[PDB]
Amino acid sequence: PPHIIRLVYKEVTTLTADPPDGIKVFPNEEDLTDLQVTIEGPEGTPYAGGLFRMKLLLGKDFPASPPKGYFLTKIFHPNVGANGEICVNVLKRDWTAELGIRHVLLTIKALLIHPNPESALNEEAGRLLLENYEEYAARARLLTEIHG
Amino acid sequence: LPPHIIRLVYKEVTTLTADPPDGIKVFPNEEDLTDLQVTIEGPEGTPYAGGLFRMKLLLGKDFPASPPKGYFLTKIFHPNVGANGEICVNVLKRDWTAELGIRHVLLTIKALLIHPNPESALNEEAGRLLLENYEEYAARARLLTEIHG
Ligand code: NA
Repeated sequence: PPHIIRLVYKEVTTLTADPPDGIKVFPNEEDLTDLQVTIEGPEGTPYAGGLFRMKLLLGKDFPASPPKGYFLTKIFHPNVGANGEICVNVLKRDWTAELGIRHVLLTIKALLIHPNPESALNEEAGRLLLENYEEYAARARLLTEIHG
Repeated sequence: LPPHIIRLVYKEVTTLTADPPDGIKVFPNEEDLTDLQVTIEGPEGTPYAGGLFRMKLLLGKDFPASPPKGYFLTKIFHPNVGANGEICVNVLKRDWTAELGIRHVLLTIKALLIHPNPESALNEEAGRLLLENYEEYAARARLLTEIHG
C-alpha cells in the first residue's frame, strides 16, 4: 500500500530529524510495516542504562488505529506481557488518527517512568510496584543489567 | 548554595534552557538561580493536549542531595497534583540520586501527565475517576485544560 510507503517516510524522517532523546527507529528494508525501535531506559528508573529493543507493527489501517508493539528486550514491567506485548492505556483510550509514531514511542518511554499497575499484564510486577516498590525495582534492575 | 553545586547548576540550566526537551521551556530569573520557571505543553493524545502548563521548580539548600520542590501554577485536574499545585512524583521520591539533573525531573513530570499514578493520589477525586470512569476524568481534565492551559 502506497500510504504505508509515504507514511513510513513521513514518520521515519521526522523521527530522525528532531529525534526524541534516547529513541531510534530502524525501518526493515524487507517490510516497512515492521518498524524496529530502540529506547534508552530513562535515568532515575529501574530501567536506567539499558537499551530496549522493540518493534511496532503498523497495520494496514494505521493511523486509524495505533500499531501493535512488542518489547524484544526482556523486561520486568507491569504493562508488558509474557510474549513481550505492550498494553498502554493512553494509546487504547485517547488515540486519534492525527497521532503517529512519535506519540507512540514517547508514550511508551513515559510508561517506563510511570508504569500503570492497574492495567497490568505482568501481575507480579504490578503488585510489587504498588505494594513493595524496592522489590519491583530490584527485579527490574537485574533484568536491565542482563538484557539491556 | 555551595560553590561547586552552583557551577553545575549554571552549566546545566544554560544547556537545558537553550536546548530543552520537546514541549519544555525553562525561564530562570536573574534574581535567583534556585527559582526556575517552567512551561510544559500538554502531550498530544492526553486530556491535557493543547494546554500550556506553568510550574516552578525550587532547588533547596540540600539540592541536589534532596530533590527540588515542584509546583503547578496552572490549575490542573490531575491525580498527583494537590489543591495548591504541589506535585507528588513517585519515581522521584523513590529512585532519586544526586547525579540526576533538572532535565530528568522535568521529563518525569511531563511523563506524569501522560501516565498519572492514581494510587499515590493527592487529588483523590481525579485518581478515583481515572480508575473507575476514565471517560469523565478525561472530560474534567479537558475542561480545565481549555480554561487554564
Ligand atoms: Na502511571
